[PDB]
Amino acid sequence: AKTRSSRAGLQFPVGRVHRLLRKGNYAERVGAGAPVYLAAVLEYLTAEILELAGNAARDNKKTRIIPRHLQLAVRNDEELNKLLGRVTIAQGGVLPNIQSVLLPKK
Amino acid sequence: AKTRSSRAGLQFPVGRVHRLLRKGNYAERVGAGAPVYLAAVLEYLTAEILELAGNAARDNKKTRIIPRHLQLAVRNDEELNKLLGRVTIAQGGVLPNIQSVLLPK
Amino acid sequence: KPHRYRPGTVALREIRRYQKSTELLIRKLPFQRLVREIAQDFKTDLRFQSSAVMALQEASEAYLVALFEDTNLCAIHAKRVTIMPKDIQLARRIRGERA
Amino acid sequence: PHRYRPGTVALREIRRYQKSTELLIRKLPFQRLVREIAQDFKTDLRFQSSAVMALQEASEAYLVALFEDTNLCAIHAKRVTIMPKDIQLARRIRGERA
Amino acid sequence: RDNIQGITKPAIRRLARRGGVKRISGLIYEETRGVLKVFLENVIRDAVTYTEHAKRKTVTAMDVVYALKRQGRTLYGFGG
Amino acid sequence: LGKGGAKRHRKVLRDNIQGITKPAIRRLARRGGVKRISGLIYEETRGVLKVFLENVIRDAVTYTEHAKRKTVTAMDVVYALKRQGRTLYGFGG
Amino acid sequence: TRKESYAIYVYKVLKQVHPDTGISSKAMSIMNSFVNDVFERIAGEASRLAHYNKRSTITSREIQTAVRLLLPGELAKHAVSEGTKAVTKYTSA
Amino acid sequence: TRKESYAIYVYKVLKQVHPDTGISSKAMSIMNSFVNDVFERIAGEASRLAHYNKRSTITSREIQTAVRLLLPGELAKHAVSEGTKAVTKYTSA
DNA sequence: ATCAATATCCACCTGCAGATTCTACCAAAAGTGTATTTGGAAACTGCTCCATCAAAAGGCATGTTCAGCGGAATTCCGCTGAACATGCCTTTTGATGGAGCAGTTTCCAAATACACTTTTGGTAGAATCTGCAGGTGGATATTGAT
DNA sequence: ATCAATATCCACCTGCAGATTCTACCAAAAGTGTATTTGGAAACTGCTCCATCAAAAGGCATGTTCAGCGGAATTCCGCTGAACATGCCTTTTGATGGAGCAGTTTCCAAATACACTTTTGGTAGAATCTGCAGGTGGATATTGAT
Ligand SMILES: [Mn+2]
Ligand SMILES: [Mn+2]
Ligand SMILES: [Mn+2]
Ligand SMILES: [Mn+2]
Ligand SMILES: [Mn+2]
Ligand SMILES: [Mn+2]
Ligand SMILES: [Mn+2]
Ligand SMILES: [Mn+2]
Ligand SMILES: [Mn+2]
Ligand SMILES: [Mn+2]
Repeated sequence: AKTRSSRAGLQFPVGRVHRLLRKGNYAERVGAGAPVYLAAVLEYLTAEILELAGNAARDNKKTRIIPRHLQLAVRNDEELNKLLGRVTIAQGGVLPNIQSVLLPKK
Repeated sequence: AKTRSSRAGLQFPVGRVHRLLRKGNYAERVGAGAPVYLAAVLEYLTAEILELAGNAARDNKKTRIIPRHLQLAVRNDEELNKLLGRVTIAQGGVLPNIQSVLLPK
Repeated sequence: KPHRYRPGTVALREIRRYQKSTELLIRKLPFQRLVREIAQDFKTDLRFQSSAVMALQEASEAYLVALFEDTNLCAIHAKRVTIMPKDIQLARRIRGERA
Repeated sequence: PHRYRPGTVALREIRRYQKSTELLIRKLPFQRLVREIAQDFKTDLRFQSSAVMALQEASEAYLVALFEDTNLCAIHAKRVTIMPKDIQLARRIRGERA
Repeated sequence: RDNIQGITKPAIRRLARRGGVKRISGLIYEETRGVLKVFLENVIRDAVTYTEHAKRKTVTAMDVVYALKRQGRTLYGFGG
Repeated sequence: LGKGGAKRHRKVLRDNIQGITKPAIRRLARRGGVKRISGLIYEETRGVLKVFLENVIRDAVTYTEHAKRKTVTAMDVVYALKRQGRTLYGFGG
Repeated sequence: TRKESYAIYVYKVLKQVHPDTGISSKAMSIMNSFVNDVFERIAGEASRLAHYNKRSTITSREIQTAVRLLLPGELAKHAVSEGTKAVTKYTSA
Repeated sequence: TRKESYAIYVYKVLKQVHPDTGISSKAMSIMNSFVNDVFERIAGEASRLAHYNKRSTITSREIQTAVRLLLPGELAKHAVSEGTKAVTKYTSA
């Protein structure tokens, strides 16, 4: 007896991802590798956000990641910001940004 | 022998709509009422746009509806316009419209 | 001789200030009434989960803040720094919310 | 000789092209552009002719609608002449560039 | 007061501030209340339809979250 | 015959964006209700259009490759457009 | 090899509303897209509606909420009546 | 009362990246949102890929094309690698 | 450009709300065996797309002339920001009934699953049909010119 | 203001492809009629958590005051694009042939869908644990006037 997640070398739920697929009405049948592949990709994307979110946590002298750190991580990254282009991260604020023309004479 | 659309007093094909719901994996099962209802909605909206389009055709003194009539129909009706706000009708053109500031004295 | 900060200086201060934080900006209760009121026009005798009303506030403020960013670019485009009703209108027009 | 004043033929053209549905870009040139771009993603590819047509219908409706927005932008700045900063602003708010 | 009026110039100005706005025309305030109203009427109309369909009497965060998704305004961190 | 070569060559495609001409760009603007056009608008439209086509074509070809086909079909384009939120009626989709 | 479309139906409906009016193939193609598009939007909304409610069946009840979620007010009101009517009539068979 | 979530896994993964780092209640909720959203988009895109090709099965081939249509440039390439790795590994076991 | 008035930043301590870890249940995933089905391979086909070729005219490019647009600059009224004194009300606990959202068991109507009789929608098509595309021009405006 | 140069719309008429009418083949579909499985409403009651009145209380909304400077109007003129005319390139059109590809048909097996019983990974509530919100205030820093 071995978790499909371990045979694939993943932390993510290969088995539940497989069940979420059957139940979601995406297709009649779901091939063997599909849940593995998808689990693998979901883990990858999570590791990416947490990594950037993490660094964002450090940079603010804190050790635990709050929503704001997720926001800074996503909106500062060209690619993630595009993937989450029409998604609102609750309690994330906005990136500091003042239109230079608004700055006082200098 | 009686088509399932005829007892629903509809022109759209209830059987067909019923199979498409199946073939599409929208749900494990499809109740008997669902395709009757959806086919009535499709028939309705198509009658609605054919009405508006036929009028646009008749205004251009044309007998057969072409794409520009469908476009005139949709864009002149708030609702259909919103229903199809992210849709492009091929060969439809745009509504004749010029911003006031660009006009002469 | 009192001390007066020049017009606009306190304004830029509030900007850096609020762009640093993530806390809501509409008083929670006043917001609760507006939401209850609106829902009422759709279905009477309605109850809302707490998070439900919270979700709406997060959504509402994210929406408005972003519209202000767009509204500001429209003002700047017209060579101004004051945002006006027409800037909001041009933004919503181009986004597809109007028509 | 005769000379219409600047803006007159322009307005005539607007009325002319808003009254029709003909594609406004030459076919062949458009087509080469499609195969060129497509060849850069995958080599040896043929196209159903309707495929090119669909791309041209989608491209022109997109550009025409983008010109409408751009136009509102120029008019917003009290101009009647559209400019790159007007196209740039329209795409920024549409969320294409930003 | 109409409740919408409960959305004060100071709150609005604050939102505008996070939006990077520096100056603000006096009419902006009303214009903003109308815009907000229209926004909430849209989401809530959809949220309620979900409640109503669920033969329920309470509007859950999930109804809101679904309405927002439905409106292309996907929200994270309240379920879903 | 199925020997040394690649089975004849069609001329190399280059600089085709320049085919979208100033006159064509003005015609589209006219339909968009534009009365006056700055000289710099032409190159800007070409670049915008190039980004537009790359995006759609990139998706279309992705469906094409997926079907293990060598011909980009109208359905491929139609799905590509739907995908980008630019649904097109009149080509099978 | 054989493909389908709502063409014959769209034609039946065209004659009821404009008996002396016809339709070009292009215009009919567009009409065929419209039906398929609306069909998908409605079925899709119904599908997720059912999922949210842990229902495994899509009933006319789900189609109805979908129609309400999807269509603009006045259109929703009429479509819902034509649909409630059709089903009711159907049942009396 | 039993209510599923990806929280534990998110947390395992977090540790693999930032061993000496934690995460607020809300932030973890957001992460769960994320995984569901992305799951849906990929599944759904995969779902229509299979339908466009008149295929009744969703294999990793579909998940792969889906990831390509959905993820921005570099994000897609990396995701695809990871995806392929695990399937390869999973078969070698 | 120096004070001088003020706001934002940053150091240290400490206790609790909120995060992390531990503690046994059990829904769900994994393991084995039988049954059902999908979709690549091989082999022949047939529509479709590619690439010419030839003729010719529609439309692109270029150069000239100048109308009028947009932006620089100066002016000046009044709208909005900063400041401040007054008090209304939103916010924080938090404790208390009960409308309601759910968890559990029962089970009829409603929805499969499958074999069969029967109709209808799609396709080819020769026939005929017939809406309307494409090309010319004076009557009716409306300038642009003088 | 009078007069010539002109674009567009609507009528003129036959030229033919695109739409409509049978003629009929004819299967993939839909309808009909059993045997059969089951999703979900219905009655039922627990553990949520939603509405709410108490209500002290200071954080925050508000009304007024004073003038800073921003927006909007006006005046002006360089020079950029609009209009147009000339030359002629290349797109458009239409008929033609060749091949590579797509699509249909038959088949063998690898792969997936059950069906059922055995094994824990994941969840919830409780017990253990700690990161950072907060309070205080001189230090650092930026702003504004004489
Ligand atoms: Mn190339
Ligand atoms: Mn001017
Ligand atoms: Mn009760
Ligand atoms: Mn028939
Ligand atoms: Mn004509
Ligand atoms: Mn059941
Ligand atoms: Mn100024
Ligand atoms: Mn030349
Ligand atoms: Mn265990
Ligand atoms: Mn602190």
